[PDB]
Amino acid sequence: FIPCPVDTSQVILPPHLEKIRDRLAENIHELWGMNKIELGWTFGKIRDDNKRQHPCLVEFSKLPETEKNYNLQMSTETLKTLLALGCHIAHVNPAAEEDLKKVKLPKNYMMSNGYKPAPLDLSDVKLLPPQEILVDKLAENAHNVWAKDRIKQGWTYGIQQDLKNKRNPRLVPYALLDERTKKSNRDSLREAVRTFVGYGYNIEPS
Repeated sequence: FIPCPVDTSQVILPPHLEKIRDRLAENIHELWGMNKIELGWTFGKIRDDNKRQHPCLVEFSKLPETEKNYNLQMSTETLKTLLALGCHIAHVNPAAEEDLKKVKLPKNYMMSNGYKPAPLDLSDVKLLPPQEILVDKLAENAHNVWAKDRIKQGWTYGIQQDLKNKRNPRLVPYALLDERTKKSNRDSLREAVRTFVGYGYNIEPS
């Protein structure tokens, strides 16, 4: 009895948002790597879950084509969702990108491949109240997107136990979701909106 997500099928990403979509996908990967490393994950030729090695702890260009199409897609779907909800996105700050800097991480983050994540320094960016509302909307809708896929793939609500045989206790309406599970992907969609403001774009609600 989970809601339906918003329709982004007939939404075409306007070519003036192609660049910023590539920026978000780049930073999404940088944030992913930093978080993995801070959980102790190292690089390995192949991913071992006991050894905490992963092949994707690598520079973005060298990322396999399968993953880049998943990074760019999730970023493209974020933008497509913003358009469908009634938001208007415009570039209002050519100057602002020049004021953008990547964080310099210490040496312990660098791996054997020589890759060191360099995420954007978005601490100075502070969101506006209606923008912070918009981050909740994208979070709730990303959930309905995710739940729609898993249900189509044959997943059901399972009790608090999580079962590989296609049962997940997170398959509940969003209002019923645990507050701890909300923050994980809500903090990830909050940095995405900061990237837009950071590159000088303005996300105006409806």
